[PDB]
Parts: sequence; C-alpha cells; structure tokens
Amino acid sequence: SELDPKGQHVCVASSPSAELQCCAGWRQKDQECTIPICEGPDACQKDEVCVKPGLCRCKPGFFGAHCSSRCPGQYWGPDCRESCPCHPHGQCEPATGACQCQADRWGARCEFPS
Amino acid sequence: ELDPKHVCVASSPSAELQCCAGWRQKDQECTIPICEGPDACQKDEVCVKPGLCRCKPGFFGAHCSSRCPGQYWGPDCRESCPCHPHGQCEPATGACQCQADRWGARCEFP
Repeated sequence: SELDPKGQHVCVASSPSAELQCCAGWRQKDQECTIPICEGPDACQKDEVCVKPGLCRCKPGFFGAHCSSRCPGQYWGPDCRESCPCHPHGQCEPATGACQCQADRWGARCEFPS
Repeated sequence: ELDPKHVCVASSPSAELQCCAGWRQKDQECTIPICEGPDACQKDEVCVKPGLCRCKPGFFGAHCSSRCPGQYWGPDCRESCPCHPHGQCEPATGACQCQADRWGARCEFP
C-alpha cells in the first residue's frame, strides 16, 4: 500500500527522490504511519505495549507495577485509559473496546433488555 | 544560579547552562518534566516524564478516579507496595503504615 500525503505522521524524504515516508518514530499501517516505535533503550518490557514514539504502557486491559492487574469492567485499553460505555450491562474487549453484552442485553451500548 | 549537576549546555557560543529538552528548573536543577500543547496534563493527572502524563499518585483509570488496589502506590499504580497485605503504602511516597503489632521496612515481622 502506498502512503497518503495527508495521512498521519507521513513526511517527505528530502533526498532528491522526495518520496513519501513515515516521520521519525512511526511505522506504516495501510495508508498512514500510526504504529509508534519503541526501540533501543525505550523498548517495551514484557506485558507492555508501545503507545507513542518511545513510550510504553501496560498491555490493553491491564495495569499496575507489573502490568498484571486486570482492569475493572468500566475500562478498557492500555493502563485502563479508555472508558467502557456499555458497563455495567456488558464489558469491553480489552484492546478494541467492542462491547460484549451480558446474557439478555442487546444494543450498541447493551442498553436494551431481552 | 544553575547547577551543572537534567542540565545541558547551549549549542550557542555562550556555552551557558540550560535544562535539557523537555525539562524545567524549579530550584538549582531541572527535574520538572514538561507537558505542553497537545500533551498537556488533564485534571487529576501529573506530568512524570517529558510529554507523558499519568494519573496522580494512588489513582488510575480513564478519569483517574479509581484508587489503586493495596499492593500498589504511585501514579497509575506504577509502584509496588512491599508491605502489602501486612500494611499500606502512602500513595505518593510509598512509606508503609504497618498494621497493629507489625514492624520492619516491609512490615515483615510479626
């Protein structure tokens, strides 16, 4: 896939080819450069994920000093940084946020019974 | 005023001292991280590392309103409390408050 010049963290090589490349600290996904890079002395430890160039946080759905505590149900994402909108009638997939309703609930936020 | 002890030296010919990128002085050294612009810290967050905000000590979660469980202290619960469950740790410093008739740095003695 090729890079969108209007995409996130896309830069231009100042080499004479002047072709599109990810800006420093980012890697390409599809048409933009939205994968942060954590390498060298800032490489992410076990049970951590890279969230910003050179910055790691506990993996999605976990928090704590060893990234081993499970987020309570009202949160998702790394370090529980995201709010789960279907709590308490469901819980959110830790990495995507997608709602998993309890047994007899439905709706985008699990707001409806039966 | 500035101690050459996160202190850097300017690229200019003045060869004067300055805080290294991302840090500010509060006294004689530069140990205040900088959180600015789009990386400014929200309510109940603190800047801990340049361009990084975390929930204030003893709290975590999307609105930094959940209190850490007892085995942790510090911002976003990043620190381990060595005296849990025989004591509790001060959220910002970690200092143990041992339970009744317990002692030691980690409340390890009955």
